[PDB]
Amino acid sequence: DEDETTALVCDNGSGLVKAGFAGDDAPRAVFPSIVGRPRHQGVMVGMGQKDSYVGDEAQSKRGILTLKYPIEHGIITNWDDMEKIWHHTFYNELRVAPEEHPTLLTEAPLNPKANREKMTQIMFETFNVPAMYVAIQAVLSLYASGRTTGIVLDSGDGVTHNVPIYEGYALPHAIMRLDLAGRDLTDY
Amino acid sequence: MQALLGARAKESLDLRAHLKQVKKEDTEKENREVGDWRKNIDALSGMEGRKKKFES
Repeated sequence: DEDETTALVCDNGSGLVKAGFAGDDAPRAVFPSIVGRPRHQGVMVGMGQKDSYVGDEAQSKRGILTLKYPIEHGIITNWDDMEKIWHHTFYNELRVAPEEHPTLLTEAPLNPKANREKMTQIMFETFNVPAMYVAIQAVLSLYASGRTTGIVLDSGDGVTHNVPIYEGYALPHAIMRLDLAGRDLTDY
Repeated sequence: MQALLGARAKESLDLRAHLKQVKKEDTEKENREVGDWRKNIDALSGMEGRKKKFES
């Protein structure tokens, strides 16, 4: 539904997925990083009912669903559910088919390599995106905040990476990764 | 008895005041590098609104 072949941006956290197009100041829509599945035996015939629900569908029908998060502490392990979320996100609600738009994804610098590799593989092989770029949260946070220099303490849902940047340069020896995040605060 | 020591004093004062003079010459012909600058500031007086760019 867009009138320009701008890049797409999709911030796939362990909590929620914020997505929209590049050049804007906000995601156009926010979806949970969830694929839901029924935990009950169907009783009635001709009720429709999906084998799995995606994003906002998973929360909307959650009364009888178990809701799973494909991403654990920032890393995707269930790529199949990620593909479902992305297809819904890009084609049904954001109305941007990746085939016609380059796509940028986000991740902690110490997020295990499989995350950036699998996300890149899926956008190129199941979505046919013309181009890809996996960006680092510390970089992204300083740009959003109007800084080139500072400490990015991302107290997000998954893992906190705590990464210092000076004059645009990483200072990797000073990174303190902490296994504490919003999901644990909720559990407490 | 009064002329010789006078001439010697003239020569000594000449050499000393003349090294003083050649260095004071450099001091006076150029007094610009010993100056300073205003160093103005913009200071962004607009704490009533924000900017257009995506980063802002």
